[PDB]
Amino acid sequence: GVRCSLLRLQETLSAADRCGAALAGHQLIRGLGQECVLSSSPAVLALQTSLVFSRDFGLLVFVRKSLNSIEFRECREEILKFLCIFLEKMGQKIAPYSVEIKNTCTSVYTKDRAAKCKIPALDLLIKLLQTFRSSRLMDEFKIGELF
Amino acid sequence: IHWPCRLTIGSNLSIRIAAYKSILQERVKKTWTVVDAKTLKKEDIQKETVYCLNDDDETEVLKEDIIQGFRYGSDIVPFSKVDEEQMKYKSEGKCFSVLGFCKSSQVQRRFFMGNQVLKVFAARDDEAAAVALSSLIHALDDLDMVAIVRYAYDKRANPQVGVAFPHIKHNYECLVYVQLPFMEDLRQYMFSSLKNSKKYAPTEAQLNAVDALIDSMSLAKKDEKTDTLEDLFPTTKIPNPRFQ
Amino acid sequence: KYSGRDSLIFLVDASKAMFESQSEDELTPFDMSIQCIQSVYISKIISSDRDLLAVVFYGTEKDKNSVNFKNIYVLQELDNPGAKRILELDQFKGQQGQKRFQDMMGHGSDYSLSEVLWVCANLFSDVQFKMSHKRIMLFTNEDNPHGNDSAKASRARTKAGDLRDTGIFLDLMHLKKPGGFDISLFYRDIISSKLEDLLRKVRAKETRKRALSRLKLKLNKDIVISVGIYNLVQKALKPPPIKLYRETNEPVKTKTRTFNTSTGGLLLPSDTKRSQIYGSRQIILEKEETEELKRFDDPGLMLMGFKPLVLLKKHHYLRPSLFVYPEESLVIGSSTLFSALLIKCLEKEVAALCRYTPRRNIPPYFVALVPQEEELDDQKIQVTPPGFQLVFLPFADDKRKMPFTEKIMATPEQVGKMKAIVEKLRFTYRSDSFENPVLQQHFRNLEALALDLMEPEQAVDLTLPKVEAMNKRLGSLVDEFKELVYPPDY
DNA sequence: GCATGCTCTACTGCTTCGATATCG
DNA sequence: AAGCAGTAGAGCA
DNA sequence: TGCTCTACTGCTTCGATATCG
DNA sequence: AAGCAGTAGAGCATGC
Repeated sequence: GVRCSLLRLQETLSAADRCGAALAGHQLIRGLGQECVLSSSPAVLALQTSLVFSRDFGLLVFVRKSLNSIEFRECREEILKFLCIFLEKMGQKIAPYSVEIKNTCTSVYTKDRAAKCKIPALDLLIKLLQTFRSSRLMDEFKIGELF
Repeated sequence: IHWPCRLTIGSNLSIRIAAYKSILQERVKKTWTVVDAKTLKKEDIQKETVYCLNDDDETEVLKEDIIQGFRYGSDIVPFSKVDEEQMKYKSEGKCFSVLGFCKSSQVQRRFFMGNQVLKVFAARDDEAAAVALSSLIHALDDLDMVAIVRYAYDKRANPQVGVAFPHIKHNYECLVYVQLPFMEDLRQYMFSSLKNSKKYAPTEAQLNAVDALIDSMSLAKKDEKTDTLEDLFPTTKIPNPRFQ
Repeated sequence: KYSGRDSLIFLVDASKAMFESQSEDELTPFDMSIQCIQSVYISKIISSDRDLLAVVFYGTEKDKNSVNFKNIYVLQELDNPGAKRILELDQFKGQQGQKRFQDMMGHGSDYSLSEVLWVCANLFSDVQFKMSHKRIMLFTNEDNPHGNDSAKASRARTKAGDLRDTGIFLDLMHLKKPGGFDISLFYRDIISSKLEDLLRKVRAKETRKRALSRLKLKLNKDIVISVGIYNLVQKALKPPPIKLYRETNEPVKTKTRTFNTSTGGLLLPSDTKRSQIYGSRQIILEKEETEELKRFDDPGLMLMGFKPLVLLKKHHYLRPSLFVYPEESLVIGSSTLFSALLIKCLEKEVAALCRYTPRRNIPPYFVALVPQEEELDDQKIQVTPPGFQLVFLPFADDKRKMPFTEKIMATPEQVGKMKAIVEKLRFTYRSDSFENPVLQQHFRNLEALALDLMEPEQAVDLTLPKVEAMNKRLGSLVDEFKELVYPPDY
């Protein structure tokens, strides 16, 4: 039933009235958090993690877009503290979608101002690097620049 | 340090006047110097600022991109530097004019607002000008008539109006100048008074208790049958503990 | 409420007659109303720039709102004052502005009723902040909009009763159709002319009420009284100079560091100490020791006995005097003792002496606490606060000394002539009104680039005296007042 | 008698604005 | 970072 | 030889900088 | 200083 609210959230933001987009985004992200964790059939869980992860549309590009604002704080905060329950509904099968989340959280930290949302970016990075241990999967992340 | 100027009343009452400074909030004259660990030195430390446009992923800029923008309501406007160098404000050099005088003693005790107080005193070199000011103040001293002087120091300085109190004493005859507020520095708001109270009335035994308090906690004493006041504890000669 | 705000709906009449020139050739009341609106926004853009404003025209042909009723059209939503909103409101002047209003809406219809009060109420019923004042300044002329049917007037006064149920206060600005009090019609069971004040007495001010400190005073060691220490001569100046990136109209938000021990790298603030240098010997400290040596007492006020009001001369001051007052927030029932001590201080003229440490870590300063009592009459003339005032005293190196070796006499003839001069130049001092030259020319200079009218309006100086108006007030006694007893003659 | 389902209000912490010491 | 008047070293003499 | 400039100079003013309640 | 929210040590009802 999803991707309706995804494209609704994607398209409702471009115009004015930047409190209406906030309340609609709160309602629809609550809808996604209700209607994606409830499902349990594993191929359909793969369908959901292939539905919310697209290179053109989705949550990563939607949180990439409206960061040059101040009104999209509650929805972005709900997204960034929802992804640390989505990294624990699933596991190391997300590993070919990892470096984009790392760059997302890194720019969201070094770009924003308020620590109502700056800390959960470090929460996602401190969950992710705790998970994906010292292996081949530590050579993508340039630790020599992160340090 | 000696300060010379020329006082004017009206069109041409230009009297050359000397002046000195008085009570001022004294400050220290030594700078704390930054020293890194392991070196016990300073010159091997570069402390600097970097001009870094963040807004985004950072693009580090130089100093010649800077418009000194100001706030206006819900936007930010230019006119950085040379525009305000054009339309700045001037007041044509030093000035010690008199606006007028006031016989009312309605300049109260609580509007003085000054970081320094001045003594306009005299002049030097065959001081007929200063005996003219002595005549001026020996006229002004009899009644509650004060002067409202407009003072500035140079063209860099700002203009300020203020009170010129008389001061007739034994050896010196002074006029003492203090600043004054503009009607942008006042603020006045409503308070709940306490005289007409329904809960906060104190009773008479408590009134006599605080009367005994203010009796038995005093510091001034009168004697020697002339009733000039003897008071100890002069908080004008006691040194300040900080620099000590 | 402290961070609470006040709204303002400006309701403008345009049905038939206010657009008329009153068969005159001076000015129309419509453009007079637009003069008043643009002046109150050009005042509150810098005076009180967080109030909530709105402007609504009623009676016209079109209608755009959120409820879709006839003859009601708004242009602004309840918001902060926006310079773009006043750069679109300034175009409605002159004949071409009247033409612009006429070709974007026109005017004239069977105009509104109770429903414009309804759209005011639903304009108020939507904004989620805190409200303290809610006033409607209506701009209309006529005194019977119910000139044909009584049900209109009955439902209008019932709707005004329901708006005064929640208490929304409306008080119009009546235009000058007779120039005053002649048309005293039945517009009186709704509400509970003067416009030059709104035109120019609001130039540049600020409004705030905080507390600045909430300390305690100790008499012996065990008499604790909770006081608040307000400031009443704020010593204001200009808003801060923001830095701006050149082309894309953005801030910079610069950084800073310290490094370079001739090796390069980066050094943290943990390895940093402070020092002082005399010639060769340098005394080294840590920053904890540097901030430690300015520690002498706790935060508070300390009683040190009493004094009579005769020795503390008004020659002595070093600080803008503050004001102190008791509050029943920390210690319960201390205003009772404060009211008793106030009564006996005003009955026995005595004033206290104290030692002051305002913040949590500061060297002390000796203060003196002086009593003060209110003044009042029937017009709620509250002009003086009931409480205590704090005069600040110098200690040791402030009172310097002059060379002291000058004393000459004078002769009593000039006292009466100087009395004549001071009585020529006599005036009661003030009650207000000595506004700031630099700040006034600065805010008008900012206004000139804000609204781009033509140019900097030359803000008139007021600190200068009127030299001709004291020349002719004086007369031709200047030369005799020079050389009556002291001729220079080179 | 030990490990969970379920409320709970005091504590602390960040933001907003305003005020004061500081090197130059 | 900016100015204003005092106060010992050159230049024409 | 005294006056007249002349680079310095103590000392002051806001001004941007930093701290805190 | 005002104020604004949200965590969280601290208890009650319940299962194996």
